[PDB]
Amino acid sequence: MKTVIQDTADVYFKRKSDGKLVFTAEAQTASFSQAISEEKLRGGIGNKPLYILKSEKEINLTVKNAFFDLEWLAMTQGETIQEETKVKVFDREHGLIVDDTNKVTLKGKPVSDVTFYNKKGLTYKIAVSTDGTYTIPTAFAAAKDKLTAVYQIEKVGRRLAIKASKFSERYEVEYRTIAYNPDTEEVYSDIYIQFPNVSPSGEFEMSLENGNALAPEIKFEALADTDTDEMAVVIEASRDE
Amino acid sequence: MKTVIQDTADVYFKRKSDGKLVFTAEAQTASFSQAISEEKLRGGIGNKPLYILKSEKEINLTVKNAFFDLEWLAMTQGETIQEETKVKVFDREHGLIVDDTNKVTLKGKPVSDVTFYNKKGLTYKIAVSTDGTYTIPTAFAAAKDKLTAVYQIEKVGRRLAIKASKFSERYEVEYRTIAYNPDTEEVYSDIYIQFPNVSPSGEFEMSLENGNALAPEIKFEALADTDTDEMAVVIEASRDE
Amino acid sequence: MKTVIQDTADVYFKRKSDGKLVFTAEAQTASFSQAISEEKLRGGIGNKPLYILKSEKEINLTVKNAFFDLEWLAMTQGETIQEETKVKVFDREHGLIVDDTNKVTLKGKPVSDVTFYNKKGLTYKIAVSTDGTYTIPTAFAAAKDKLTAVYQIEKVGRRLAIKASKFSERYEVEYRTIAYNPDTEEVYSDIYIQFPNVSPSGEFEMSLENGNALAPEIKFEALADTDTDEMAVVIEASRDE
Amino acid sequence: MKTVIQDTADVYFKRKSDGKLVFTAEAQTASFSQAISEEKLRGGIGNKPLYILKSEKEINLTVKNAFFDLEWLAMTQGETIQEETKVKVFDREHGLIVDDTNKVTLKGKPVSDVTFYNKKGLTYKIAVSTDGTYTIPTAFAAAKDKLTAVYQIEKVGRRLAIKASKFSERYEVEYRTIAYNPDTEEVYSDIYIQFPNVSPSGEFEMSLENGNALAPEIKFEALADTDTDEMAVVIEASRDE
Amino acid sequence: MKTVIQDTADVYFKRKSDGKLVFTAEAQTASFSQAISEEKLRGGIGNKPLYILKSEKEINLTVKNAFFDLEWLAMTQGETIQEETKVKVFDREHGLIVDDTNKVTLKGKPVSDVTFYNKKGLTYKIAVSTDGTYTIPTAFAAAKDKLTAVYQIEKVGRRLAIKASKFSERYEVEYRTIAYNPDTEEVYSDIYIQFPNVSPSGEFEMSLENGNALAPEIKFEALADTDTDEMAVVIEASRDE
Amino acid sequence: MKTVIQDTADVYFKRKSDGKLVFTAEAQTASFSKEINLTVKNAFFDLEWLAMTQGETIQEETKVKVFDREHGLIVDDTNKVTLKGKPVSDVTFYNKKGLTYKIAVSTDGTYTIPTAFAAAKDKLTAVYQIEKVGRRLAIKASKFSERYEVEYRTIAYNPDTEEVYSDIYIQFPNVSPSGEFEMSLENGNALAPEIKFEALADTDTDEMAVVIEASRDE
Amino acid sequence: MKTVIQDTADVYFKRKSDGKLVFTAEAQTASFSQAIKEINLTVKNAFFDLEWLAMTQGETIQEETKVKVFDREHGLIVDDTNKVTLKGKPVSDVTFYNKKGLTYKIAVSTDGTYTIPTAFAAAKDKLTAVYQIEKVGRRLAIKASKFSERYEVEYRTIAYNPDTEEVYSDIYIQFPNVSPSGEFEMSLENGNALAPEIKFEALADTDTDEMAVVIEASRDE
Amino acid sequence: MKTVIQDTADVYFKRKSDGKLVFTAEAQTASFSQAKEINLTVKNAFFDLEWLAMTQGETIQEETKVKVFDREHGLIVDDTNKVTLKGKPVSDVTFYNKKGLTYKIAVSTDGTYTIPTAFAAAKDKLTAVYQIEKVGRRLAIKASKFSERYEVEYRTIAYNPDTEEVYSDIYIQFPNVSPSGEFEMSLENGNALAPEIKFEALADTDTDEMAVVIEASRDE
Repeated sequence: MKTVIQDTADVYFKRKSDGKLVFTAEAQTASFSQAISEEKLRGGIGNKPLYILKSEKEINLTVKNAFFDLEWLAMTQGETIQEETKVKVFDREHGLIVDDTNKVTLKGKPVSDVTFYNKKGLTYKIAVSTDGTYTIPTAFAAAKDKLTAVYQIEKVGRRLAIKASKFSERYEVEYRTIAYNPDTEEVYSDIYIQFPNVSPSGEFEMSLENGNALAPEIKFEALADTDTDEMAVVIEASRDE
Repeated sequence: MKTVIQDTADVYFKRKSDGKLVFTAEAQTASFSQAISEEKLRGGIGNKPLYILKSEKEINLTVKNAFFDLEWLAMTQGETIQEETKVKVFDREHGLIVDDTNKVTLKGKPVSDVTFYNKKGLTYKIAVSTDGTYTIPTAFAAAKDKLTAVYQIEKVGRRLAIKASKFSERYEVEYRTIAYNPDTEEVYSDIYIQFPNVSPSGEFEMSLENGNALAPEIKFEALADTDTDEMAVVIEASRDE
Repeated sequence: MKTVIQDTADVYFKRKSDGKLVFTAEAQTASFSQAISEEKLRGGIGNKPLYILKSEKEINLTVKNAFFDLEWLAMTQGETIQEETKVKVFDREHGLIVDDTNKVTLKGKPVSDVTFYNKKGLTYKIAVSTDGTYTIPTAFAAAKDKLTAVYQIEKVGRRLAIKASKFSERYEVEYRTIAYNPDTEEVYSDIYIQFPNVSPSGEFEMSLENGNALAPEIKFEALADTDTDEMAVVIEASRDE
Repeated sequence: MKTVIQDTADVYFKRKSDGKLVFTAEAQTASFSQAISEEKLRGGIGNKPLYILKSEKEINLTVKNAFFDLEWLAMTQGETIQEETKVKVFDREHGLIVDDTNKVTLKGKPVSDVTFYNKKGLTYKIAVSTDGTYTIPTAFAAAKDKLTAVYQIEKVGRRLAIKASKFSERYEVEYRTIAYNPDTEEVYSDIYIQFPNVSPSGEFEMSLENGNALAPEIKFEALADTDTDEMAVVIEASRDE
Repeated sequence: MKTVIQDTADVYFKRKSDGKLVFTAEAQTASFSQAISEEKLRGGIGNKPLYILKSEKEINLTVKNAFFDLEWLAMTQGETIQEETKVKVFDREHGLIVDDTNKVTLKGKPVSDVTFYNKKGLTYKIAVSTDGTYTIPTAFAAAKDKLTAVYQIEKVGRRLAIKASKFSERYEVEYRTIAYNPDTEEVYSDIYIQFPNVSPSGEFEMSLENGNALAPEIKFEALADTDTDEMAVVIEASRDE
Repeated sequence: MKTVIQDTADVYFKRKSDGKLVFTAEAQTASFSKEINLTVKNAFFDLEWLAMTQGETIQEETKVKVFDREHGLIVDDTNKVTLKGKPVSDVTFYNKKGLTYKIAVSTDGTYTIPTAFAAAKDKLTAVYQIEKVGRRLAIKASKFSERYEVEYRTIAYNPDTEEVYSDIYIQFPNVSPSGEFEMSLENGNALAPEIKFEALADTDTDEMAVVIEASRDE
Repeated sequence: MKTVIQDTADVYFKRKSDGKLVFTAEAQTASFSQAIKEINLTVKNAFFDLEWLAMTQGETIQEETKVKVFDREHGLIVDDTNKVTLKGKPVSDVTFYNKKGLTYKIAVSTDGTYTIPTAFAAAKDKLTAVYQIEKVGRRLAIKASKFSERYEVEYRTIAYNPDTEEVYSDIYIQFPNVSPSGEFEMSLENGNALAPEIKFEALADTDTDEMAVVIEASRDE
Repeated sequence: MKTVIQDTADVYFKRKSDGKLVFTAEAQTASFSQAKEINLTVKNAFFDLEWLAMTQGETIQEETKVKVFDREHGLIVDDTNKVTLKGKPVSDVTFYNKKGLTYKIAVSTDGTYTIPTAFAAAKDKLTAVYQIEKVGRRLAIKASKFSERYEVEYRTIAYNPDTEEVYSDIYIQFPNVSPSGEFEMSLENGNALAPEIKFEALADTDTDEMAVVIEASRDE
């Protein structure tokens, strides 16, 4: 029976050496494409007419999200998110006290507190690299513009390194959506698409624009299962049985 | 004369194998394209183009309906839908309350490993329990907390398998549309386009978006007739004859 | 003097063999584009003379109309339009009611066999009966139910066959537009673009989607004249002379 | 000092053959782009990089105006416009009423073979008559009907020829723009960009859109000056002169 | 925990040779991309791949700011901004009136020839007259006419030079953006994306269009680090630690 | 009946003295050209291919001499540094200036580089020879008496339904290896060794090569 | 066994007479060929070094001497008195070129100023000048005969196992009694590395009569 | 110390009879081969007539009257079967129609000609070929003969692989060299010419040397 489809699909992943499913209920695009490549043999007086064919099939998958999760990053660059790692990053402060005192103070932790970037222009150009308790400026004052101290701070958190590692680990994917019977405006079927033995592709793009949701997008590529030569299965389950 | 077309086309497919005929009165897109390989002959001073070399005349067809029907996308992939088969699908349970004994109770019939998610984003990997009662570790969560569960269940439905196989089935296609008279606003002509000896080339594309119609797409490739070297005919019938 | 051009040119096509004139005063788009082959004479310190090698010139034309005419289809596939040709086209009938003796009445004039569909979806194929009344099996349909019928009828009209033979003939093409005086917005001059030796090209996309006009598009591509070594001429004729 | 740029540039062109100056104060787009590529040397067991070779460079320029003049077209071809040329163009007369004697009167001066169209789309092809009155067959149109005529006339104007063996001339370009202070909202600096030894690339597009404007494009590719090896210089002056 | 990102990032730089921490906190776009390519060896009867060889990664960075600085274009090049340089630029003076004795008064200080433009279009090349006035001929403009003058003049300001030179210096880029909790709205963690060895390459683009937001665009390519064999590190630092 | 030929040919080699069935499943080229010549170009590397062009057997479990380096050593302190290898012949320690110092180290190396030239900061790089086990082939100028028999196999496809239809066997009795050989190692590209043979007429049936088209459906 | 070769071969040299190993690093091309019996060797390195050219040619690389080279001065403006100065130290006749392409040849002047005839160029005109210059540096010479040295050569390569992707074999090729030939090609193309070429001819030894040996080893040994 | 070379030479040639420096080239290839014979081959990317007259002999003659072909394409015949030309011919006029035929006529007092009625009708198009006079340089390729010798200079720059600066300048000097007779001038479609010059290097008549290789330094 003909049905209509008017919504996206819940996406489920699974790793084919363990479990560790990564479910997703907030999704915006679940795309599944198929293409066939053809090589041809030609010859003749009238034209090159086509004689015989050679063929091969490919299946591609694409998932676009609405939230940001670091586990989606770990799929395309297969490694482990190392928890409780101490890391080294930057920080800033923009003006604390008056500029003409021959003594200024800072707060919280210094590590080579350099590039003081004072005044409306020019940096420190000195890079005092001194971490006592209160750092003393020098030379002229050029008072009442800013301080603009740039730090270097050590904190703790997760990590994920990107290296040329040649990930060799497979996945199983499932898409689930609903279909509507266009006579009573009730649901009729659950449409599932199952991909066994898929592989994560290396194509990626992450852009943080001015104002918008990030919307992470990942891509895959489906290969044939070794035992049963299948690539994707479409299933139309009914809700009366 | 110069007519106006402001509507889609009704399509008809007839299988030349046994007898079948399938039509549409609700299509959303009917398209017909032609591609020809053209190169140039280049000559003397300035590399002037003089003659054009043409070959490889191909014709492609594109049909996009407004409903989802499993019999229609089984044409572009040569197989048979196995009705009334059992399969394994994914299932998710939300809103579970844990008592003071670190005990949780599930409802349903899991068949695979059970994965639990907490409110922070951590994973638990318990196996199946006989009586549907699980003991969450104390560090994972405490009393009066909420957890969600993911598992697998079994269902009965239809099943289509996408493989790497040769279809080799042929059809005859007909498009019909209407064309108005621009200076009288009455229907003037009926335009028919006929394709004999077409084949179902595989370039399937399926995209499920966030709150949008699906409009499934099927593509075909038209091949020359072996009796009158035709690939498509165009007919315009006037209602005044 | 500088002017402002805000309009679409009227187009004129003339076949170079006989002199058939096909024009359009209803165009939406008319453009032409140029391309060239560029390379460098370079290499580093030794090849310090860097020079731009320019060779090969390409000129392409595209015209998009707003009405539909079959002469544009006949131009790109060199073939005369057959007129008053008897052909066979599909025709369907909706909403037929089964009587007591399981006999339905068809008011059409079929040529091929008749196919009957019911409301749940099946198919009954029967041969033609002279009186126009067909018996119906008891299992397929019941009394006072609804059915539909599909057959083929005979109609007359124009025809045009798309064969696997490349087109012929060359066309002279002309674009005409007008330009405006900037300071006092009056008409200043007429601008003509002429192409004396131009061949058609096969790039067709006849998409008939619901709710949208057709807007046919035709593509030409230019070759050098054998006497004047020209491809296009641009003429600016003032309206006061 | 950080600035804010919000206008286009004034563009100055100079020809390095005679000393012409072509300037534009109504520009709509002025852009320049860069591109660099490098090669690396590798060897040994494991093709580890051992050296970084010289990096090459290329610069492209694009200019888009808001007016139209034949000089911008003469620049990209290198062919001089020819004043007072006698050309043959097309013309069309509408709404011609036949008399009871099957004769029409033409108010123009037809030169080529005249073409007549009627309200059904039929064509008649009749040579030029001396007295301006023609004879129309009774099968074409009856008395008191409407016909349209297409023919050719002679006109006078200016001529530009786009040949296949003329790519010429070398130029020198300058861009000027302004830059604002982001604190006091006053104009702070004047920015000049100088390109010596440029060559006009052949990339032309004239799109006569429905409505809209023309906005011609002109494209250049930059070379290196022989005396001082420079390709483009950027000068940031200030309002302190 | 899954979060939401809706803002751009800070793009701290730091050269390795000498510490010059270059700052920007008013960015408009910060993007990071990765691509993977691979090669294979073919074999016997079936042209199946035998073993893998030559798989590579490549990471690209793109930064788009909102302000404009000349120390942001000196990063792509390898030259230096030379202060206090005397340069030659064009200048234009509109609306000069020719007096009764065919002379025009000049208010500027040319250092080259003066070009005069009339109201239809023409040229006149005269040399610098030390008196300050110029004698326009009789056939150019008679009296009470408006002319335009174009010179070359002198100015002092900063002067960059875009050459074909060696780009060597490598940088350490770092991004920072904050993420929000979907359930209750406050920041949950900070996201850092530290590239550890980057090399100036790719391209540049300065598009001066008649709206606003020049938005200078810069790109980089990230190469593998020597000591740790890393390319990019993604860090999520929670605000509760 | 007409058929299409697509793929390579598996090559089988067999000596006429006693013969070992050295075979190939992955080859890139199998050509064939009164005289008949044969060329076989592989995709892997096995030492037996170059054991046929030269008449001399492989000698397993030999004892040979080879060079080895240890680049990346810096003097710890005082005067010199010690190795970690097991050298057989003398050692050649030298670095940074393109000049050498030759010595035969008993247990450790100790000598000064003109005081301020290299004392504890300028690292030295050394090279020597060691002892190793493995295989061996010697390319002499004798023992050129051997005969071989080769066979090519490929498949043919039906031009109307596209399944396999027949097998093509090209058999060459009494072939002999010829004297051209070239192994070139370059960066980033595979080896693909090439083996050349020349056919000759058999002394019994006067035949040089036989083409066999064996149908699948019989 | 079925192994795959993917890269080049490390090259080692030895001199028969005294013993001096000049090679410890990477290479670009290593090859040896058999033709009817003759064996030839080809080695292409990645860096140019004059010690390699001292092997293919029989001549000691001459050290610091006085040599005559060429120098070119680009851009000279003719003054009012047609007297052009030079920033160099010409030794022989100085040559001048104009924009059209004519040539002038004038003997050196100790004052440093050269007069320009009116037929060539006027004042404020651009000219180019070339002259001879002496210099200091190394030197090598190519003579006619007397190639009188012999060498020992060794190539080493790593061979991979296609099933598990770990290194399996360390192949070596040893060449005793090899002599440098008279073949030498040196192409200074545009925008590419030179990759200098050294060619060798192999001959049989006396004690073992082995023209060249090929050795295959393993990693479990 | 090991270097890297990435660029071409700055080849100079000088003669011995008079010794004119007519070679200051920006070449694309400058290669030297040895087999005891030594060969040189140099490819520039430009065109100079003085590059020739070196492989050949003789000299470039100046301001000599010549005779070359010229075509006028697209002549329209009037109603009275007359065709009018524009240029000035001196040998003959040959006419071609659009059907593949040929017609001939000699020079007349005026450009007006009388086309035969069987050739073409009125309002047709023809093309014409004839000969005109021009003045310019002229090089003659005679048979055999040789009277010239030369000296050759190749200059390139080396690089330090670790510092990326110029370390040494490599000079290759060729004493007495004689021009060869090998030449290939192919004018393909949409490609540069890149003329080729080959030589033959002999031993020095005094110092008994063929080629000299010199490595200068920037640490002088």
